Amino acid sequence: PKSMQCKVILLDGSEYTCDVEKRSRGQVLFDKVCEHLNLLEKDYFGLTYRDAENQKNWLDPAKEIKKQVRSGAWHFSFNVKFYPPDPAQLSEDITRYYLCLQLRDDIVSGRLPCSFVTLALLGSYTVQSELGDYDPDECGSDYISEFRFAPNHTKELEDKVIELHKSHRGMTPAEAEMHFLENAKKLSMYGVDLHHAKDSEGVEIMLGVCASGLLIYRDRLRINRFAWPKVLKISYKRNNFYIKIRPGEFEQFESTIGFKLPNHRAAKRLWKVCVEHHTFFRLL
Ligand SMILES: COc1ccc2[nH]cc(CN(C)C)c2c1
Repeated sequence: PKSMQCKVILLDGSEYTCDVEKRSRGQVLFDKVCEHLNLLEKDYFGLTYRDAENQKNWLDPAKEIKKQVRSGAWHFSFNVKFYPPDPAQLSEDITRYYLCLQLRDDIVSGRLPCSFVTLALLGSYTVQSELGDYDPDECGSDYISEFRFAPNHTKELEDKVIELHKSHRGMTPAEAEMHFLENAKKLSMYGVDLHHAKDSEGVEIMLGVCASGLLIYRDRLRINRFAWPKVLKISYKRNNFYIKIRPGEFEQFESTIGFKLPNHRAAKRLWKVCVEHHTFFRLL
């Protein structure tokens, strides 16, 4: 029975390797990865892979791995797929830990923009969770040299993490990770999957996919939001993506809003993640 080696980059940066039967559905590999991680609240997570255009794609657990990776390597990353709006309602601390690891990478990568103060706060909770109480003996030295807190480190940022770390004496790891998440969940780009697009007039916009719906960034002034319950149908055609909106109260007709994506693969990818968000957050 012929098996393919799978390599999975975990949220701690380490590499998990296993073999699956070459005709395996994605769920088979996902189940092995979640068991490795001791993760029971699996619904929030998924595996990603890179397509022939080096674009990130979700591995569909209900489809054959070979029909998704196609001619590429069986190389994946383990990621948060659906960011919970209220991480306090997750049943397990370890779920919250993996969500923290993902958000830490969202922050360092610059996908999740964050003020100086919130970068320092988040870093101070991570340090408290992983090292425990601030050692007053270290006083001015760098016991935090290995922690990456931001896309760009400054001495001022390091100083501020240490000042806030001192304030968390007695805080336990699940408590510190919960405070991390209570701050991170409030960030305007928390859990937003961003896609470059153009409106029906050709103006460059971004489409954000999240719990709260489909967001439109036209620039820093004039945003828009389509809450999922309003969205009746999501579709794609060639390089175009469409949402059909419920008729408003007293309105005769539905509305369809069209967007141009960078190519056909990009329209199909946006369609799939929107449909998946719409389902997940309808049920949650
Ligand atoms: C906020 O996420 C959603 C997405 C689609 C939905 N369709 C119906 C609902 C009902 N929900 C408000 C309980 C919904 C929610």
